[PDB]
Amino acid sequence: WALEDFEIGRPLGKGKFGNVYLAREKQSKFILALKVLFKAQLEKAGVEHQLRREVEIQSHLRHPNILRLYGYFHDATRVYLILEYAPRGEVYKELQKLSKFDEQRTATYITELANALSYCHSKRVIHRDIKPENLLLGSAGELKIADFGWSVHAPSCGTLDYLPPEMIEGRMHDEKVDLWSLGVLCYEFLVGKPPFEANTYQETYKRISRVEFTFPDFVTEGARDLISRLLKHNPSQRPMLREVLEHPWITANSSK
Ligand SMILES: O=C(O)c1ccc(Nc2ncc3c(n2)-c2ccc(Cl)cc2C(c2c(F)cccc2F)=NC3)cc1
Repeated sequence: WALEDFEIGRPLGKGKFGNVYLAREKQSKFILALKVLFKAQLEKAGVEHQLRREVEIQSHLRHPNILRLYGYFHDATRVYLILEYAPRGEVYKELQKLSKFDEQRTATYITELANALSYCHSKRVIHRDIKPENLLLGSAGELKIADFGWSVHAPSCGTLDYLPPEMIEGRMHDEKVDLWSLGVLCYEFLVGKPPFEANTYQETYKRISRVEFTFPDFVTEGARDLISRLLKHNPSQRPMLREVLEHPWITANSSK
């Protein structure tokens, strides 16, 4: 695999630590997304074990709702990451443009996530980094999990918003950590922003540690219940996916 097997299209993103361009595999005209990385910024951060370890995990996962990593290859000074391309764009931007999502749209995204996660929780992998900007949209408008920068094996410093008390209180945690994010996320899908939002890192900790959230009046009781069930402080109180997938509100509003 050489960078000359591909035809770079329009840029879709920037980082940290390279760029993501549209691209067409020359011989098969196969459309995809290609992530670039400079070995320079790589060792300058030393996170090379992660890249190898993250690419490691993602490369061995199969799900309609999990963005696929076909392959990769490095050259003179670059690292190349051959990724599945998501036509409809990023869920984050969408939320930005619409402000929030009606119950039907929210309820379905959750159902798709629940499966993708139910799946990960059986391959013994925990995402832990579920957040809008980690979600993209398939051409059919369906949800796709994109990043694995953290996702680890278990039972086992950035944005504190989607992390549960255990993660934050440096405590011992497991697969139920993702069920807390699903709650937070659900809330954001419906409210327009996270439950434990704060102008300061410090005070978010407090809001999250003490599980302090309230709903806007417009939030329906069907939702409030689910979210509340999902945002239980004690990881054991956190329901299990099946139950989530089979919650009244979920069923009464989902497409799947
Ligand atoms: O603006 C539009 O109209 C638009 C934007 C994007 C798409 N599609 C798309 N499909 C697949 C990927 C990406 N984007 C993508 C794009 C940019 C960047 Cl900075 C990262 C990635 C990723 C990614 C990743 F590796 C880690 C974490 C998150 C990721 F999102 N990986 C594949 C369609 C339309």
